[PDB]
Amino acid sequence: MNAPDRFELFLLGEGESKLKIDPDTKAPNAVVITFEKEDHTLGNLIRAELLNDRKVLFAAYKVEHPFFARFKLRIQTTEGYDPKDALKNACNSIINKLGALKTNFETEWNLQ
Amino acid sequence: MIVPVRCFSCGKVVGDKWESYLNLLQEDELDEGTALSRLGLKRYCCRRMILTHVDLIEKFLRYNP
Amino acid sequence: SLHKMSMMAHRVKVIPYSTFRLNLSVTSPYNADFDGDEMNLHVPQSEETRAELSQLCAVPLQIVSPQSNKPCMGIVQDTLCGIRKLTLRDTFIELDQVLNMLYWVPDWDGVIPTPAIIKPKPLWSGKQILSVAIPNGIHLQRFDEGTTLLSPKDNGMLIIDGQIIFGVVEKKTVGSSNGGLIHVVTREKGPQVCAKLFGNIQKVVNFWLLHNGFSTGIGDTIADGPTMREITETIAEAKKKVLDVTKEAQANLLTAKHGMTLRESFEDNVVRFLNEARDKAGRLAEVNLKDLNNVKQMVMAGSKGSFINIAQMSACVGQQSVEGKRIAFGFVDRTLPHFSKDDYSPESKGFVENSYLRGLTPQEFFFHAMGGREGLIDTAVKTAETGYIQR
Amino acid sequence: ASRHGQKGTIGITYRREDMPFTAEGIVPDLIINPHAIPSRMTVAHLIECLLSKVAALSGNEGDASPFTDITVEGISKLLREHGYQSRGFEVMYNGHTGKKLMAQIFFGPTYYQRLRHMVDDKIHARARGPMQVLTRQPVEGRSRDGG
Amino acid sequence: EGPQVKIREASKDNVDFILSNVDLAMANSLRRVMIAEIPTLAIDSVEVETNTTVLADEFIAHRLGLIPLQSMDIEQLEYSRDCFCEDHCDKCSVVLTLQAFGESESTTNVYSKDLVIVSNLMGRNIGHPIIQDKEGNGVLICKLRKGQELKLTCVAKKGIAKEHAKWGPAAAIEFEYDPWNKLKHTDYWYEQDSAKEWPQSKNCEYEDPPNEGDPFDYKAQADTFYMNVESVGSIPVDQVVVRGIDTLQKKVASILLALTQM
Amino acid sequence: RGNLMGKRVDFSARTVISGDPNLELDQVGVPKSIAKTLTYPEVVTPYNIDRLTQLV
Amino acid sequence: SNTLFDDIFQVSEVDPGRYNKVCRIEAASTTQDQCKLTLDINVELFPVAAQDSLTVTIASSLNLATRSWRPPQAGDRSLADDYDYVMYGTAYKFEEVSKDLIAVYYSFGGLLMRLEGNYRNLNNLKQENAYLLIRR
Amino acid sequence: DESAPITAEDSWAVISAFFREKGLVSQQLD
Amino acid sequence: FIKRDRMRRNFLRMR
Amino acid sequence: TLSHLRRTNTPIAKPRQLHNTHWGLVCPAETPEGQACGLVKNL
Amino acid sequence: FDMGGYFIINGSEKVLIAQERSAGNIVQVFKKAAPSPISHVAEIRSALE
Amino acid sequence: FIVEDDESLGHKELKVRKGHIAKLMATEYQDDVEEYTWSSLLNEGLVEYIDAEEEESILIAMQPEDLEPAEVDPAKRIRVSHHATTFTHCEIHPSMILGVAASIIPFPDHNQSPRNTYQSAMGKQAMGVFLTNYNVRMDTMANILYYPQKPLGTTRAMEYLKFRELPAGQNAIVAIACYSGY
Ligand SMILES: [Mg+2]
Ligand SMILES: [Zn+2]
Ligand SMILES: [Zn+2]
Repeated sequence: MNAPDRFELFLLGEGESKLKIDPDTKAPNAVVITFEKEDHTLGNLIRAELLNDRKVLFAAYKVEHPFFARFKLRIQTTEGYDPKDALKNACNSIINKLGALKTNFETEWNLQ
Repeated sequence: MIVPVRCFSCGKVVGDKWESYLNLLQEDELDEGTALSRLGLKRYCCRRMILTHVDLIEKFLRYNP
Repeated sequence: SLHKMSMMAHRVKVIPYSTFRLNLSVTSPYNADFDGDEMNLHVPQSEETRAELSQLCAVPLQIVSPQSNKPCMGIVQDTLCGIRKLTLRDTFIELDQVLNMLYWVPDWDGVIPTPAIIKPKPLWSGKQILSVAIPNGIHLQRFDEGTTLLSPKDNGMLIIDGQIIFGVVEKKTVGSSNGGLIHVVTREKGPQVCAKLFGNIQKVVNFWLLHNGFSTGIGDTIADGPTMREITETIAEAKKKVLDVTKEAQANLLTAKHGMTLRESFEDNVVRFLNEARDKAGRLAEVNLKDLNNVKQMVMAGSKGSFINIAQMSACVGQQSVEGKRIAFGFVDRTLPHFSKDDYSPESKGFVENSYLRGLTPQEFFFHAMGGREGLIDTAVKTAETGYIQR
Repeated sequence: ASRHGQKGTIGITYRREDMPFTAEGIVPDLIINPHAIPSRMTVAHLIECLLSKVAALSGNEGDASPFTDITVEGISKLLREHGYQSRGFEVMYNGHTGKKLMAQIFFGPTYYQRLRHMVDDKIHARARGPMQVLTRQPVEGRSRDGG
Repeated sequence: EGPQVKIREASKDNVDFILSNVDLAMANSLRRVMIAEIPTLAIDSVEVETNTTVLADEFIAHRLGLIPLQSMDIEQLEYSRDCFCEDHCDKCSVVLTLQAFGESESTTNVYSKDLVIVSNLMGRNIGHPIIQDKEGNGVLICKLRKGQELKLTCVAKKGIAKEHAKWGPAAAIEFEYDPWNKLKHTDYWYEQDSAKEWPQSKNCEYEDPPNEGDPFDYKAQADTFYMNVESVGSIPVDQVVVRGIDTLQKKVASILLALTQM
Repeated sequence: RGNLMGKRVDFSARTVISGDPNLELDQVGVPKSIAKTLTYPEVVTPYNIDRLTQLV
Repeated sequence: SNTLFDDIFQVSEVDPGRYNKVCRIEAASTTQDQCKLTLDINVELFPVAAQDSLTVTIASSLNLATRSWRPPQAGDRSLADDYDYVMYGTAYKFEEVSKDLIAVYYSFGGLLMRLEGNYRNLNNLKQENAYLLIRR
Repeated sequence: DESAPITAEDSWAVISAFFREKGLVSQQLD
Repeated sequence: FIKRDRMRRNFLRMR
Repeated sequence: TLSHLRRTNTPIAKPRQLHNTHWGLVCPAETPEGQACGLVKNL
Repeated sequence: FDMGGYFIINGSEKVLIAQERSAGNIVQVFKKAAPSPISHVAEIRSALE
Repeated sequence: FIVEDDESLGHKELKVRKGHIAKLMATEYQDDVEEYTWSSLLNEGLVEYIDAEEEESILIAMQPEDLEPAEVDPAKRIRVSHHATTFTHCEIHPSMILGVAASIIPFPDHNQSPRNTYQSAMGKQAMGVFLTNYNVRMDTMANILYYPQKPLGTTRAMEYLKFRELPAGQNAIVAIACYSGY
């Protein structure tokens, strides 16, 4: 009866932003970006990339409870390098890698 | 009753397999372990569908509406 | 609701679906387990009362109990089973995962600790990142037989400035035990902090545990063949001793202990030998079980089970008994129709040789059902009577 | 509940992508806590899981009859013949990170029974309901909306 | 450079391929996608005109929900909440209907093939109930005896698995890596020896033996992933790979946009 | 015994309990339905007035 | 920043008791007859055979709390390059046994080390976090 | 041959021939 | 190990 | 249903305890747990 | 599959739980363990068939 | 079963012999003449009824071919001997000492007894198809599970409870794991 509607797993809420960027006080140059309507599938993907970057000190994420689909992602970088910029870089990386994979795969598929 | 469609784990469609299954058992006398294989149920998540299934819709049909 | 602990304040978090959700540390004081159990909630309607609850009957205030003057709440179940595995020496955690673990500690400062191993590779030990959960300025030392400042067996426990030095966290440390970690944090840092502790320790251990994985299976209950034959004979000789006692007393050559009737002294001895046998068998099964046996892992952590369990799964079920005696004679001069009259052999009077893993012969099974019934009956009586004392 | 006297509620539900999964692609429909087994000392709940797993593969239902010659080793051998680990342990990967679990999970079919008790029939919450005519204290019972 | 893919087995129902030169996460991210977030067509609603059957009505509408449909072109069918009409139309939905009247004295069988598409499809390939049987019948919805009649209308809409599993395009997905234990992500439970007891995995053949005489390499990372994918048939398997990849790609893109607009 | 020393009362809710790891020790999850049923009579004052107004 | 202690030892005994990844090492000094070492190393990383000689060093800082550890970037000169196996820890106990024989105890994340010898030698070790360095 | 002793599995055939005759709830009916 | 129901085939092929 | 049909009752030597004579006559396993434990019996 | 074995009264299915009692006509002896002057009682409950 | 010493050959043996058995299954699989059945078995003095009173004076063997004849893998359970030469009667099958509820339990020998009791009680309240005709009948609170499944692990006795025709549950892939702590 009280089961929340299934579509709330993905459909964005009413006037509810996709991201939220909150600077964290405890450590300098570090910031936490809450995502809405996301889960591991997207979350773990980025964090791996964020760790490939030499210039990124700390990256981690957590889904604070399995009911709600959202998570927090925390980045920390060396000074003078905007964490948001870092996240942009990680995304541009992934999108590249995927597009490459698609090309390579369809290529391999035609040979069958 | 009546042939669960798809499958409670893997999601492979198990519905249509049912008729051909009974066909094989009645016609060819093949044992289940062979039948399910020839039907192409590789995993045992599927296999338990067909094998364990109990079909009561037959015993329901025999009542007059 | 027989404890003052059994009614406690709480701080509402509205969540969907149906059941009340609550952390598992609090499952013990309620004497609660989650299968079909229900819990009445009561909202105070007056600001005054609302205050009283927060300031008196709150859960963080209830951690220490006046009954046994120790913690009544402590790490339990999967969390406790995991935390042991986490604090082992063999455990190490790579960078990527150490980060996430740290970030699960809500109040963590933002300071990555220096990895316990550098070059080759960074590696954090388990104790190291667990210490993140523990608040600073805590000092604990506990020494056991075999414990030494090196502690080769990793017995005991030591913590300095909220850093685990050695010792493996388990029941006698993080559990409800008298001198436990919890018991100390409560006094040192105040209860309001001690509560926050549980949340930290759990969210970490639980996290690393879902990525480590844990389980159990029949392979855990199976003992290697040489052990099996060793158990077998170890019983057989016991039966042999019993048989000799039988022959002796049949020949009237036995002298009963004073104050004890002849047949009393006979039964007394026979049972003595038997329980000695079952025990000696169990010990063998334990010694055999290697360090990666899951059940053994659960017992060593102390989460569930105990020695006697592995005794009965891997080794022997032992003597079944009704009313503190061996199985009596329902039929004239025999326990079951399958035995000739006046047969006192422990097979006849209800010793159960086979372990649950091997299964029981029928006349064994029946006996074991009799014992079980005694266990259900008296339990119903004790419960019904004890409450009427409590009143 | 099982046929073995195991009874439990549902803790939570996950979807396919979030459950652990075997290399062969099977995902478990249900997961239970290891700590159930040792305390309760129900081995049959294990044995059945194994025996079933064989019956599943071979396509021949198993005989669980109480007193027979069927032995655990006998089953283990049969299972090994189908190429799975002979004790029923199986390598699983975590759902979230897609990484092998340092421990292997005892995994297989088992037969379960749903029970009458259902949360919807139980939950109720009262504030200012009707009062019994006699004592003018809240009525008894959920259907009567008592406190 | 980027990943490379080698297809070992390509059938109608299955693709098996080795994916390589990719961090673990990207892989797992993929299979999670294909299991969940790929769009698909499915029956989202039922209107039962007349049901004399023994099967409970919603029991039927359940089975109809599970019946795979042809999703090839689903890309261009909009979501329900996206289209501005009231309830449905030919833009956001496809209408199917079924008439079953038991004729013979012997038991009559309602098949998936008996659905018929009444709604204009604008010449796009969608909604045909898929028959992978050799005999050409398909899913068995319900049985009828003589006077028992079933007549109903189904409204098929677009959706994804996370909403309800009846949209899941992919059957079980075999994921594996490091068939030998070289990376040591797993320690083996055993009785006497682990090597003898633990079965040799088939994919082991495509990698080198462990070479027992060696010290442990701690630098290596997981790649060379073994993926077998199985489509329900509502999408051809190659499309399952491609589309899943694309969907994930659009998702990350959405992240990038959210950053862009701030 | 029945009607004085203890009694059946209002403002109470009963349901199954199940465990959650992600909750702090002292909390409890209370399902939305029950929440929407039970109620606490707070008093209007300058501080809460805006928040209450929104609730109404 | 500078070495607190150095020596070459030789392994007397290796114990893989109960543990797969950590062995306990009984090693004696090449030089001072009164200097002993008991230590627990990860073997899977840094394998060890008995009778092997081991260069051992402490060096309280690798420079040439309150400081967040960082992934070494690249081209960074950390010292530690010479030494094959590096650990980090703290002395949790100073035990005065006899005469000039002093023993210190360094916990490294739960891997234990007992260092012992002439009071002349070891005076540089007080309560601070120590790095442990080994090669060969 | 017909006069040979019987194996254990055989015994089930007897039990079948029992319930065919009696039925599960027969004592009530008789 | 399992329960034998193929006794219809066995008793038909023997009698 | 079936277990309910065969179910046998004893109106209120310790009767509740399972007795040796019950061998083969009365189920050792099936009993209700509660005040009526061991007083109810199954064939 | 219906097993019968019950009665229908007022459109509800009633069953008779087998009622139990001690045999009639059998001699029984029992000790009296208490101060009561009777050391042994011999009961017989007699009833026609 | 009625055991008889009287024999052409040596020791004691059950009166029932294979010939009778095949003569029964002829009846069963058939549906030739006179329908050899339980009544027949009882009239010919092969099988006998025994109460608790007469149970005093007799001696019973658990398995016919184990304990009748006069004379080992480690897995099998340990058994007693045949030394008693006087067996008057032999048990049909020991499993029959279980009631209906317990019969559904697989391998009840391997369970601690109270878990058999708790199962005996809980098994009564499970959902499952109670009667084929529910559709045509009216009563308060009927419960029917959509897709019943007959268990993979079965007890032979289930054949006579119709439990394969009216199953109460569903086989489900189950892993014993400590996973998310939930
Ligand atoms: Mg409970
Ligand atoms: Zn399947
Ligand atoms: Zn529209």
